[PDB]
Amino acid sequence: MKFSNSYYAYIENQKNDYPDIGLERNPSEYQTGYHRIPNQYWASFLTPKDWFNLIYNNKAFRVVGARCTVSNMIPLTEQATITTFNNTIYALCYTDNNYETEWEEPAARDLSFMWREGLTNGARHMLPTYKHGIYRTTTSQAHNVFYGWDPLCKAENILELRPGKNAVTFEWHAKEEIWLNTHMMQQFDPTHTPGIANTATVYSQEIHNQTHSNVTPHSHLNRWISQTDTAPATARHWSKQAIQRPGIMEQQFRYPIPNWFIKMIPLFDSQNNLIKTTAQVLITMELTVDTIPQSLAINMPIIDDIIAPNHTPNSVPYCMFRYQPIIPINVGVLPAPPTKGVFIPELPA
Amino acid sequence: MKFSNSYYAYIENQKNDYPDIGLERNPSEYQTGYHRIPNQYWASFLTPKDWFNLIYNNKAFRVVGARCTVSNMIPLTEQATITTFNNTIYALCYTDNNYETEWEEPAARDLSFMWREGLTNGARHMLPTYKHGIYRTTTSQAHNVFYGWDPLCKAENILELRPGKNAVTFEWHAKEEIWLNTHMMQQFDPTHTPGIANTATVYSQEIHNQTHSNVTPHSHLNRWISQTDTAPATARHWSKQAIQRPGIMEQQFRYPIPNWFIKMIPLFDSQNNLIKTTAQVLITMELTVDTIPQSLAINMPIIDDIIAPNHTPNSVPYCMFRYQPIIPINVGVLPAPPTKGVFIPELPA
Amino acid sequence: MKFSNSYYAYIENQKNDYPDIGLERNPSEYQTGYHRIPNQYWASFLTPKDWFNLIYNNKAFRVVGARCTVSNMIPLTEQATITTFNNTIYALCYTDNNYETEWEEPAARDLSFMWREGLTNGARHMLPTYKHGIYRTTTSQAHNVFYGWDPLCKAENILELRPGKNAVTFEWHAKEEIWLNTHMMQQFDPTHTPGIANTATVYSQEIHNQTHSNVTPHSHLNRWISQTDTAPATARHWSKQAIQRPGIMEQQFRYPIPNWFIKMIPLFDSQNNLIKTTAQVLITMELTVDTIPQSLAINMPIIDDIIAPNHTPNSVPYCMFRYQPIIPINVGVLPAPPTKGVFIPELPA
Amino acid sequence: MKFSNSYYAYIENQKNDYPDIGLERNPSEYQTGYHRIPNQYWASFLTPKDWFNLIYNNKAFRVVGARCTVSNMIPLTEQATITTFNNTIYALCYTDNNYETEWEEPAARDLSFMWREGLTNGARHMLPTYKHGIYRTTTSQAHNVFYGWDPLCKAENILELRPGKNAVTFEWHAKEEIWLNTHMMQQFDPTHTPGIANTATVYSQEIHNQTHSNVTPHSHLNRWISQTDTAPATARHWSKQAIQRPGIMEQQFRYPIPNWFIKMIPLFDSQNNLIKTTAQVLITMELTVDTIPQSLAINMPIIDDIIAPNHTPNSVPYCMFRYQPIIPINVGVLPAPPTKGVFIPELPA
Repeated sequence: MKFSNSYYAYIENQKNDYPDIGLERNPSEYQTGYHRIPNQYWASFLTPKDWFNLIYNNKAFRVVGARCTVSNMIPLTEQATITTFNNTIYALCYTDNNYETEWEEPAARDLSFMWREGLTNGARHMLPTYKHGIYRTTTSQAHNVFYGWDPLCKAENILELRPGKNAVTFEWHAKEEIWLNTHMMQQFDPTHTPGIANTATVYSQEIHNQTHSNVTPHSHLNRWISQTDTAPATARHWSKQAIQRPGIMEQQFRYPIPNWFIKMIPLFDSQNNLIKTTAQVLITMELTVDTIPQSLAINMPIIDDIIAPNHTPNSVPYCMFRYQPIIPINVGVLPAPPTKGVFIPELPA
Repeated sequence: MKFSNSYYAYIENQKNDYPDIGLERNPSEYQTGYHRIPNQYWASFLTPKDWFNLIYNNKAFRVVGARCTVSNMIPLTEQATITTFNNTIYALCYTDNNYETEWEEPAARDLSFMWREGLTNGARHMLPTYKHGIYRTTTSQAHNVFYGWDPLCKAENILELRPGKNAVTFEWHAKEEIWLNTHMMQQFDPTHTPGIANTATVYSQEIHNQTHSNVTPHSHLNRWISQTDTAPATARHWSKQAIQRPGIMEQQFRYPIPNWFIKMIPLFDSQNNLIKTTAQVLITMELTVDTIPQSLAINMPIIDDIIAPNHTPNSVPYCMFRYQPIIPINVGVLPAPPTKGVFIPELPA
Repeated sequence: MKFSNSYYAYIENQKNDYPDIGLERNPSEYQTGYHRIPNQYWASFLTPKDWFNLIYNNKAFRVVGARCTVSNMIPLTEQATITTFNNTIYALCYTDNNYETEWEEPAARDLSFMWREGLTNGARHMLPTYKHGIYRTTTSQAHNVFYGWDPLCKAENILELRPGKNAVTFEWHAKEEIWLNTHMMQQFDPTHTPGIANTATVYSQEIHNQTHSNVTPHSHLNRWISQTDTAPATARHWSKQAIQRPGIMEQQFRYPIPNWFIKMIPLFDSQNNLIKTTAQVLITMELTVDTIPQSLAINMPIIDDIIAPNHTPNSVPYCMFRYQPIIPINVGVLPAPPTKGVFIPELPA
Repeated sequence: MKFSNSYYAYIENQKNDYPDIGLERNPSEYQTGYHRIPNQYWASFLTPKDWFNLIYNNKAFRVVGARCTVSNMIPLTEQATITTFNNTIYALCYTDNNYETEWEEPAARDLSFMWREGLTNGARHMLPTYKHGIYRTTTSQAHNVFYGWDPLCKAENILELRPGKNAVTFEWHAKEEIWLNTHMMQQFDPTHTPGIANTATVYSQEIHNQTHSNVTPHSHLNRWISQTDTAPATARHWSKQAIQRPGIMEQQFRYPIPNWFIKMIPLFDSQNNLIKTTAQVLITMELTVDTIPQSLAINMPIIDDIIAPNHTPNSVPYCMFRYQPIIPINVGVLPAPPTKGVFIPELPA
């Protein structure tokens, strides 16, 4: 099936604070001023009804592609009194298919779909900016200042978004078929069981929450650390939960969704000061997911606990994304990221 | 190549003891009365000569498909005096390709091929019945009583076996190529060896026994537990051998052989009592295995220790299935399930 | 791209010291007298400029095939006075595509490309001979003496190299696409990071050296030991670094480069003594590697630390092969074998 | 099926020591200097794996043809210091299809297939020479000196083998279909039984050994002695085991494999002394055997006791060739030569 969700966001022309000239830092970090379209987690693509349509009555699903269309550019200027006029300026759209930029920082209650007018809970929905860091290896003596990432170095690949009835599209296609079960629990072999020998036990990834889980996990490195790092057993990373529990191999994408960058063109005046030009944009996040319909030999539908909208007075409401918790299917790969699961029945001593 | 083995077994019409109405149990288990055709292990498909033909003079093999034909239905009634007459009744044949039913419990000396007349060691060869369990996740509050598995809910997929010259076929096709070596031992890299550095050592899965080993291992969950469960190090399942040693990844099937269910139609009298109708059936278990012939540069054939028929006076005879123990081939995946292996030469301190 | 390197080496007709007739040894080892063409590591195929052309300006590469042509056979006899005459004799060329022979022992500064005249640092470049070992499993009682490897048992597959303008070619083709990044470092997920939560850290395989690293790693067994061996936790192999850190799964070849065997025909006189016939051969090692060009959005090229030629007075010079150490790409598989890596920034407590 | 085995042997140019001029002997014997290719027994054609492939899973077999290709002639001269040069000389190859030469003397552990390099257990594999004997009948007064066998008398049928890339082929085709069972034991008629009347007993040729048994027995004369010789009962030959037990009539070949003769050309110097020229030759012994596959109605394969490799410390290893010892088939001819058999059950008084 295919999900499409539109909302309004704001972008600016913050200048690229090019790599620091001062004292050298091994992870040399700087602000690029480029806004990053949120395209990593499920909540960045799906409303709760989209998630329910995805999980309900389907036994497996796989992500086929993602797409974002930025359109209806309405530029705004403030005389620091808010003029809605600009014609010549444009936005810079760049897709990092080189995967040389840092992954998106986790969003804290993005919830851009409950407030689609551009004012999320009484605050302007300004897109998050990207802060780039330059990491050289420890042994090398290269100066990081020379290796600053800049899409203008690949300006032949930069698309521009003019104001008005114009649209710039970001596109991603899955180059691998990663089918995920919609059920959070599977059976063990009676001969190869963690419970009572020659008896049936079930492991279940508990209900948890999938709004902030990556649509493309791509956590391959975590599994590789335990395979390639020859540090002694007293090393710090061996006790880290990320290294210990990397995530299912058949669940991570080799070519995940890249970072999508958009930015108003920065302009400077005679006093070497950036003149600020904000713009409203209609962001249409679209996700394509292939599904296999579910045909279980039962009378009931598996509908409860899939979504749980939580709201308390004066607190920001939110709805959790969850999988089917009722019946285990013993074929397919568990979909949820590494989280504390349970065993049914509980293991003995 | 292709293996076919026929034998006679018996089935009944035990009623489906639908989910318990009484006190709720998280693994709500009940008897479905459905007989399960043994189709999981090697001994369910292969006689010792079939196993020897499979392993001898082949360097690799892969399971292509499995098939079971149930025919020559001879129904019997007992006046609790054994009438061999029934014409209208029929059997219910259902294949669980949804993989929502528990895996087959291990067979204790099934040995249905040494006694093919229907009387295994002076006991009627009645097929094993399936006891279904309903596992919901711990957190959910769903009542398991409503989620009882029943093929009559998918009665459009139920095939029927009439008595007489009739046949119902169960079919399974491998959707993945899982090639397994016929040799139980391989070499290490001299640069990446567990023994003496820059020296040759060999790991060998010992002779063991493969009669009860799954033809399609499908033990994927065991490897996933160590990748997704974020329980603390003191958790019970971390010390379980099943979790610690899951089995070779390249050895497990993603779409293994499903459970095949057959059942006489249950009938009830005025006193609400099941009237018992037993039937003899000719079961023809068939397995297709692709093989690559072996062309080693040696003078001897690797024939010993492949099968070891054990018989002691007054004890039930049995023959063990084993792989080629003589020469290691350093390419391909070891075939045997996780079992205590040896190193040649033994590792130093 | 495609790399070709020619050099001169020497081969002899050392007789096959067939399996020992004396006291039995479980790893029964003997000298076969067959010379083994060095074809396992990068330095066996690539000069430093070839390695730099491979790594520089490429973001990924995969090994497509390897080839060795042995030609210009000039046989020599010594009257133990060095006659360069022989016409009827020939060499025996055999490829072990059965993978039943031990892997090549690590070469100690092979460096056959700096001295291509046949005299490496004032020593004749005689090809290394193969010592074959017969490993049976511990439990079996088979005599290893009967299972000696000998290509004359497959003499229908032996190619012969006549002296003069003649050539015998060894060929290997990769049957799997194993793409490797040219960068030694990748980013972590902020949500699934070993460092500060919701913050960016990088794992980096340090610079190390890749001259002696396998062009086809094929270290699958090491990862399988932790999946199939059910020995108790106090077993010797559980603390071995090879078992603990097997290497990246997506990095090992299922069908690596086999051993290539060449040997002068052995001849014996009336006193049952081998008459020694040495021959000079022109060895042309050729490797085909597919590459994807690198198009990073940076101004600098990543050129330093890729190769570091080390020379000290009166010590044999050597050049190290290394990957790109400057910029991490978060897609693809790390290329280097298991070696002590670093984290940027360093992990906290 | 078809068996091919290659190995290296040595031949010389020993002069034909033409019939003795001295005192006359009725069996006038002399050395012809012609090397005889071993082509009479099973071990001259089959490795143990070839024998196992022949006997296992086959109920009958017949010898179709035999072939020997002598090639890769490398001549050697010793200055009684071992020169590998000769171009003009050649070998003389002659096939005795007249069957006028003595049959091959039994080989004492020929075992040329375990050591195929030309040095069998630290001794040069020189081919056995043929010593011809001239037998006239007792009554006749012909001088045997005039009837010396010499292929130069039929030099139009002599093939020559030049050194280098040249090959001379010996060929034999069976002109009769002699099918032999692979089972060493058969049933008797209850009406015509040596045991209890109207009861079942089995005669079994015991396991014994078939490495030195003729591939073509051709022992017709032994059976004819008891049919044509009218000597009195006190004659010496009536108590000989060869006459008493000739061998199965349906087992002997009327046109067996003839003697194959090869010889370096003899050359003489001014002092009437033979100048010795030894040559290495690649002997490729090939045997074609038709087989009928075995389809017994049993579960086990008949694999044990077929071959028994015997090795003791410091003693030359050897493997015995044997037939199927488990199940008697009551049709076909027993394959083994006359040897002490057993009866099951044992005969009463």
